[PDB]
Amino acid sequence: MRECISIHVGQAGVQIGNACWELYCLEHGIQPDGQMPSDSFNTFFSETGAGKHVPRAVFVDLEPTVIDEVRTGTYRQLFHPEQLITGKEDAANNYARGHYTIGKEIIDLVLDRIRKLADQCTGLQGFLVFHSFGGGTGSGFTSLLMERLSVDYGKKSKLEFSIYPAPQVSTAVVEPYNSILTTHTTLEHSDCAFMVDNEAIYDICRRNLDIERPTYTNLNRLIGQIVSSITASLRFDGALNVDLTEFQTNLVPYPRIHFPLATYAPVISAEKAYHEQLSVAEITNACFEPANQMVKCDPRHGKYMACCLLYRGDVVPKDVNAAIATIKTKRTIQFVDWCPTGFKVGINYQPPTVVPGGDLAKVQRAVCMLSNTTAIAEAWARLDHKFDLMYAKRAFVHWYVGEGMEEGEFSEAREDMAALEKDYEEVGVDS
Amino acid sequence: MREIVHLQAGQCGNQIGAKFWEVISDEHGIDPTGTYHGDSDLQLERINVYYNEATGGKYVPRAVLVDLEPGTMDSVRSGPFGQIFRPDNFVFGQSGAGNNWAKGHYTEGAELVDSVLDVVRKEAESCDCLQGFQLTHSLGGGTGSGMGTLLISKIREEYPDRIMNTFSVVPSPKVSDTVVEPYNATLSVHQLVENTDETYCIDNEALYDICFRTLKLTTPTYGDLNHLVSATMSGVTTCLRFPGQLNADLRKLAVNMVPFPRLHFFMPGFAPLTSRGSQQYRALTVPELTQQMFDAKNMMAACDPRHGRYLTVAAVFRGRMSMKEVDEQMLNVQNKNSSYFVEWIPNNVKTAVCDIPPRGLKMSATFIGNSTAIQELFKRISEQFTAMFRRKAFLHWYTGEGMDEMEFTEAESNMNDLVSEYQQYQ
Amino acid sequence: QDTMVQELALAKKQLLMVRQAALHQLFEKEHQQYQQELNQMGKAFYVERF
Amino acid sequence: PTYRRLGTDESPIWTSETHEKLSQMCLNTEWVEMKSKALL
Amino acid sequence: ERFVFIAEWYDPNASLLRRYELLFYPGDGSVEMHDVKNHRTFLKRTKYDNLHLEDLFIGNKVNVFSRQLVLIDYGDQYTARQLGSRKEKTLALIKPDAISKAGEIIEIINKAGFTITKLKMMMLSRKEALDFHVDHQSRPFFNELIQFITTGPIIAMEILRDDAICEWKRLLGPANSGVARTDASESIRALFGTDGIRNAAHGPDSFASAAREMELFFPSSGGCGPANTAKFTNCTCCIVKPHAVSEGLLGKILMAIRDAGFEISAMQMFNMDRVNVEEFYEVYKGVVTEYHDMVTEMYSGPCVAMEIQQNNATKTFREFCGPADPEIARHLRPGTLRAIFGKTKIQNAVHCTDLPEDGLLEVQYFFKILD
Amino acid sequence: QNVYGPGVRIGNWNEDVYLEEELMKDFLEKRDKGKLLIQRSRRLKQNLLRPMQLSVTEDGYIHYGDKVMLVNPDDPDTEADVFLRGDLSLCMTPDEIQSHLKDELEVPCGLSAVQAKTPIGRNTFIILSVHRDATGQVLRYGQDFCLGITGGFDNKMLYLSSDHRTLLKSSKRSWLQEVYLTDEVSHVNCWQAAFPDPQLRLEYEGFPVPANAKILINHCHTNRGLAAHRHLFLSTYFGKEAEVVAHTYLDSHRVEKPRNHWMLVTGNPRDASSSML
Ligand SMILES: Nc1nc2c(ncn2[C@@H]2O[C@H](COP(=O)(O)OP(=O)(O)OP(=O)(O)O)[C@@H](O)[C@H]2O)c(=O)[nH]1
Ligand SMILES: Nc1nc2c(ncn2[C@@H]2O[C@H](COP(=O)(O)OP(=O)(O)O)[C@@H](O)[C@H]2O)c(=O)[nH]1
Ligand SMILES: [Mg+2]
Repeated sequence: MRECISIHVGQAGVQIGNACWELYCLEHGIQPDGQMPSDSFNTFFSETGAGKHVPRAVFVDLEPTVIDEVRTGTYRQLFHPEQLITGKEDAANNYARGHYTIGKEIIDLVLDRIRKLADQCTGLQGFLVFHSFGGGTGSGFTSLLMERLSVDYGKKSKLEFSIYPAPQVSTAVVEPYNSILTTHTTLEHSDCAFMVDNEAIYDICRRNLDIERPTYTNLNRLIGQIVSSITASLRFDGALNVDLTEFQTNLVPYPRIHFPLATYAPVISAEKAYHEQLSVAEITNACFEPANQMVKCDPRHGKYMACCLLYRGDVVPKDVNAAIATIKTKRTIQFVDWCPTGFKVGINYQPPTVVPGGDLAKVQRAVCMLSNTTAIAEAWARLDHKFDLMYAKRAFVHWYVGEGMEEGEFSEAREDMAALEKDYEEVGVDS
Repeated sequence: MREIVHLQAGQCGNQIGAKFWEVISDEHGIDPTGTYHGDSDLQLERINVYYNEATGGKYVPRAVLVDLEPGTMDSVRSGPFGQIFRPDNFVFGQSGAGNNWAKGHYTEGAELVDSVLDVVRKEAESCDCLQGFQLTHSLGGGTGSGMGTLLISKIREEYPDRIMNTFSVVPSPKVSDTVVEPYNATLSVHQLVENTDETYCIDNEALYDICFRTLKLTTPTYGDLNHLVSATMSGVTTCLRFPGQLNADLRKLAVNMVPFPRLHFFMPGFAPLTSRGSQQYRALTVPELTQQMFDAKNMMAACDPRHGRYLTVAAVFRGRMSMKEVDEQMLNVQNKNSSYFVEWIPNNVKTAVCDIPPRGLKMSATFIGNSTAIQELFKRISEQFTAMFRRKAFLHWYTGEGMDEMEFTEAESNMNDLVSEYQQYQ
Repeated sequence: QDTMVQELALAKKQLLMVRQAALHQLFEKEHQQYQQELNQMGKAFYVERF
Repeated sequence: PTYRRLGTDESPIWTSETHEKLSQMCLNTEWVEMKSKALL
Repeated sequence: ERFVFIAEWYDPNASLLRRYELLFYPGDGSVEMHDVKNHRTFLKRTKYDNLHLEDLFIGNKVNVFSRQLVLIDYGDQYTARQLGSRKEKTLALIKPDAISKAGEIIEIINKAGFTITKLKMMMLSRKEALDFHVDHQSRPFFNELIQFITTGPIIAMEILRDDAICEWKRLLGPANSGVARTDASESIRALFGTDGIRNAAHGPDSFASAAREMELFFPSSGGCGPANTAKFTNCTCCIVKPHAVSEGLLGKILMAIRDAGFEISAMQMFNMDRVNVEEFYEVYKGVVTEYHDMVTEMYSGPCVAMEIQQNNATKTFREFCGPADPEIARHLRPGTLRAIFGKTKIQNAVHCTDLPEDGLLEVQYFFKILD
Repeated sequence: QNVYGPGVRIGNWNEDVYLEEELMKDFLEKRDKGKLLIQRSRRLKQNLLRPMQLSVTEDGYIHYGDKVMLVNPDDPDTEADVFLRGDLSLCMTPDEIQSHLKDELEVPCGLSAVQAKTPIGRNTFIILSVHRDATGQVLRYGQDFCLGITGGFDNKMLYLSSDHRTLLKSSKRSWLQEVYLTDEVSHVNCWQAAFPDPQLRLEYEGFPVPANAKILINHCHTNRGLAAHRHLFLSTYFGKEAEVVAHTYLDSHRVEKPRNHWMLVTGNPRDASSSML
């Protein structure tokens, strides 16, 4: 009965939602036609009198180039005609176009579709927003959608699945401006924000998964596996089930900090899991290694604050507790002094499912680790340094000012994140 | 959905447009008759971008063809692909421009623009959502530099929001084919820097250099020179009409490439070039595209990038490909060539991915580059213009038709200020 | 369902024990009969002690 | 062998990445468990 | 000279279908294997004695180093030209009037060289029998013919040889019994026929007809075909071994069973997996001296399973089979099946159920669960 | 840290072997006292699925004492979106909990519809008189008769029954009037057959009912016709069956809908196993 609304915004949102709803359909045995060959599906698949299931997701994009691929491909008959909302002109990698001029005309249609989908939800848990920082739509439209959603719906949970710029490579030039201007806005109107990038998944898929030539589909399938392992507690039955409210409560101590890191174990191919033993100790010491996290930052520089572990499959709480005790005994992991009890555990019975033509092996047990750390301030300081080094010479400013905002928004957006950096060091100071 | 209105003027613009409208008739599988003969279904999903639907399943281009002389219409209408262009889209006068900017901008181009503006405004309102404009002309001539830069001012005052793109034929010192050509080149630069959002400078000498060492042609005629140019316009708008992994329309390129409103001068390149005997041996791979793309002899402009500094660099990829090799090859050329990029803009490289490669090919990449070294091109014009103006040479063809000398004294001032504007950020 | 699977597995296990226990006796009885029939003609089964 | 094309006129290209990946996901070599048939 | 075949193996530890390339050099009988998806070598050029050139055809499971490989297609045009043009296929159908005469027919087939790949005894019902009689819709004797088909059990066999259609038609001869007797002497129909309606055998005449008959009797799509004639009461189980089948004494075994007087109510062909072999012989595991050798002789090739209906004409079927050891059988009971058709202790060419109480489970494992 | 399983003499193996031995002991003592779940439910399904023969009509008229089957015809239904196809047959159905627990059949047993054409032990009905001791007499329109089902048991006879609905006794899904099977003899077991055509109903009242023809079955104490619902399915141990209720369905022309039509199917003269259809 308990159900959540998925909102994917931007090209990243659409091409992640493709490989995510593929995994949802395969897990619940939902055909691409829309019919089940024959109530746990009701968390994502709403019934119809003809036995046909339609998802509780909203795809939004300001260009129809990828939505037409969705409407043309294998999953044409599954998604609703009105659950895929398109604009005529894209944001063209501009926060001003995303927030004030182009992103202002379709927000009424998007809000109407959200209200219509929420009216049929008997008990609603919250919203999960899939988007990217480096895009004009995925910054500006997501910012204004967050504003209007927070005004309309009061105390629903808001979780973010956010594609953050990689520290070395990226796909744009003005992504520091876009990142600064949307992270200034989404701080107040969000509850939790899982953060990912692309180079860390490239390194994972090269070192661990043994293909030297990856693709966005290979990235998106791992992201969809992580999202499914997050919502698996609501979907299926287990010894200890977690909820959206539960790991919103159990992961952030302060309202100004809502930035964890996501890690998944094990990642391995079909050739190697044939030989390597997959035990609870090894899958829980895989996560704590710095080479296996999906954000290019080293947790040895920082201090942990809270950790939430989600276990799926043939797992035993005795070995879970023994492995957690070994982790607590091992010294190189540091914790802040004001959190003596740092762990949350959730248990689910069903082992993960694999996709035909897939890359991951068919495993027995898996774990997803969501950990708040102070070692995101390093990456944020690098992005702030890039923002200052760009803003010193007033480059790329006329694009922003000629489409609706004034020039003081840049100053306010830098100063508030400087204050958040100060709050990061204040939290990281030992008592 | 997002319709591109092609414009061409002069003799050079007409011959490039005859070859440009040939390769996207090949890419969309359109026969010289006008119908559709293709095999896939991806060709017809975005065909209203460049072609107008008619009765009987006939697709006609959204292009206008302007010249003051009717000589070059006869070769276009009798060419290999001459029956596709609409007869109402040929606008022609009876008196030629004759390598004078005043004839194209004040006397003979004064009344001809009223007939073109009727044609353009009909095709402008025929689009559901007009993406912008595109133009191809010659600076060294009379009609292209005269009337073409007169239309650029007249279109810009009508639709200010739409993007303007220009593919210019900038002059050459050694391959010079006109005597009075620094006058026509200088006076059109003022009319470009105010009313244009993107400028792709193509020069005649660099194309002869490419076809000699890379394609190894014995007799590189204009049909070979126009075709390398014709491949560039297809490779820049390839995401506006085909599905991909990371789309980039014309507004996407101008946002990344242009930090300041007067820095809208590019220099282009096309990555996969090799001769027929060298096709079956060289394995076309993403490292091979990257290595050839950044070469100095590879470029279509008469400027050496080693004497300047890249401000921003764009790269639009076509074909089926991975992205990890693309992300680390753009990163490796940014780390090793640290002295070839400015240090006040991090991440000078923009990448885009499409799915469909050009026909006859399997992977391709089009290079658009904003470089400081474009001012080397503009200084050669400026030093020639002063040498002619100090002796008042050839001026009676200009001041004797209704033009003041102040347009000469002001056009040298703007060109001098721009070449001093690039020099500061070096 | 799983209880039925467990009971069927245990029944198969006990059936294996019973069948092996009977087959041992059958093989030993037939070996003794063959030994006596061979000794009737005058040949004997070979066993070595070295 | 002027050229009329910049290559050797191959045509394997008329497919898209997302559609082709989802097509292989829908149809490939089917693997299912083949449970051994017990005596009882 | 080498022959390439792509083969499929199901990996029980991970449940994936994996395709390899198996390369056979017949000058020395040496095998090599490579991987398709990974492009790396899987097995060196190794002289493997058990695999022969006669076991290389499409639809055959060959046991290479304890892996069962099912050959699916030809590797290249060379092996296609060398093997597919030579080896041809036809269907043999034995009518209900000559079920007791089937042993001689199979034995003459084995002299003729037609390699039997699948063998089954089945009863057609009216729907699939009318689907069988489609070309005969001109109604010469349609109701009598369809009744003659539906009265009794039939035998369906797949037989491979070069010039298979022509050679099988030459062996069968004219359809009419008297016409066949006048025209030829050694024809199957002339030797074991009564009249025109009961010709005791049948065969297709064209390639499309043979393919249609194949899709009718033995569905390669996955649907269940016509059932067998297993009665599951007062019966025992018998096994004709792979070495006996490959040598060609199956017809002699059937004739000896008929001469003894035991009735075979059902029989068919299996190509079993080693998991099924171990589940079958776990009772013999640990109680006999040679367990692994019996398991290998069981899964080395094709097995024939028979349900013997004990008519108690002379004695028990175990007593008719005699001692397990062929030398003990030859020295004590010279008239027994193992004394006639057995060469060593491991390969005795006939397996018989030892415990009388296990007959129902023995027949139900083969013809109920494995069916 | 290494684990190996049930064969290797590593770590703690003796206690696991003792678990296996005590489980064997518990299975053996449950076998000795006969509490095993595998010994219970053999005979009920056998008696429910044993084959039966059907009667042969000499003159095509429905006679008393003949063995008949209740078959609902196939008809395309517009009002239902997902619904079964083909000719349905009325069969008895115990609850699956009762089938698992109790070997003896319980009263009452539900009714359902299964796509089956051959007669089995679940659907052979005998047409009996209300005053008994009547055999070989023509069944006429607008008369009283009982539909007795043995269910494969020679000992017991069960009658179709349906009472006036209350707030506590209704059908499982539609919550309409429901039909069950009880062995008690009352007036609630009497059913009445009538012609479908309303204008010719009173003219054909009193004529012998022909075999394998479309008729309506009406309960005398209710006048609600026996109907089969196709858009609501009952999931039972035998699979997926259709709901059967007692309700009269009339369209805008006030004629009876194809839900209410039924045939008393009799057997073929050449083959007893095959029906007339
Ligand atoms: N992991 C992952 N990232 C993606 C994917 N698709 C796009 N991205 C990210 O999205 C960024 C580019 O922005 P887009 O999503 O393509 O475009 P946008 O967010 O809609 O912004 P506009 O194009 O201006 O409207 C790239 O830098 C990628 O990091 C994907 O499939 N997987
Ligand atoms: N690359 C290329 N250059 C051309 C072509 N046609 C003309 N030109 C160049 O354009 C110059 C003459 O331009 P012109 O005809 O006077 O321009 P117009 O007066 O506006 O028509 C010559 O120097 C040529 O080199 C062509 O098809 N391709
Ligand atoms: Mg976008």
